[PDB]
Amino acid sequence: TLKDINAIPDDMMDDIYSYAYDFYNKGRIEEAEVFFRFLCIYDFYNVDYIMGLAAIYQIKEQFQQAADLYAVAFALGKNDYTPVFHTGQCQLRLKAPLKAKECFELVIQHSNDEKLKIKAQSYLDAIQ
Amino acid sequence: GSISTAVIDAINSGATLKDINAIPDDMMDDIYSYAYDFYNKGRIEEAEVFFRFLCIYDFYNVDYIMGLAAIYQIKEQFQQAADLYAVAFALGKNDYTPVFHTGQCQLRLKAPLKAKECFELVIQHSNDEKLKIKAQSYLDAI
Ligand SMILES: [Cl-]
Ligand SMILES: [Cl-]
Ligand SMILES: [Mg+2]
Ligand SMILES: [Mg+2]
Repeated sequence: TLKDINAIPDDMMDDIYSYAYDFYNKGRIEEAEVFFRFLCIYDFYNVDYIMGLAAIYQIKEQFQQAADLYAVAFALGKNDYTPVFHTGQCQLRLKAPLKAKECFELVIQHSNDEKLKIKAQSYLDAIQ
Repeated sequence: GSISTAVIDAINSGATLKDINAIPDDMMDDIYSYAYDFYNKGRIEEAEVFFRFLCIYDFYNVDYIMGLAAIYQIKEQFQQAADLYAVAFALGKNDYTPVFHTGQCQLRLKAPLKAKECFELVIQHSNDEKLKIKAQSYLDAI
């Protein structure tokens, strides 16, 4: 891939990732999508690039598409449950509350991120 | 590999073969059977092709991912195996078997603290008592 051969310098890739988030934060979702797709073409194996594109799909209400990428991101990161938390959100929106409950429960049981667990527990408290 | 394909599919966000139900479940079941027929006879390279085929069609399938991850582990492609076992756990959050295998792979990748995390998770959360003994044997070695 382009990343394998260092086709673009590291600092310029950092810049592009930051610009992608600038677009996302100012609600320029179409431009952010182009940029996060560019990043994931450059390095499909970069968990934070994948999370950025998954965030785009989630904000576009493409919830299964986001959940799919969140599964890959979780797998590649191994011990970061943030993608599992966002998967739970996606499953709620897909009307799959038992799958969502499983996700938030997994965050509670495995995550060492205390702030993330507070958010997961709030979701669990509301699930019927 | 199988992960690259999944990510490329997600980027391009077009229609996939599965989107149009190009291969029915019954034929997928058959191809999976043939993959294990190859695997069990030692025809690992042909089994790998068949599991790669199943994972192109239906990547988000725990049984297909686990079959392919086992092949990479036996071939000592431990990073590819670890990544796929991690996908398998994501896809089946109540089976700690792929977490145990991820731990074995991490040990071979010289990542003992990652391995220890995996085996500790098995001990604390799995109800598979024999799997817990296996995980503990690795922890005792670390
Ligand atoms: Cl459900
Ligand atoms: Cl791959
Ligand atoms: Mg799709
Ligand atoms: Mg127990």
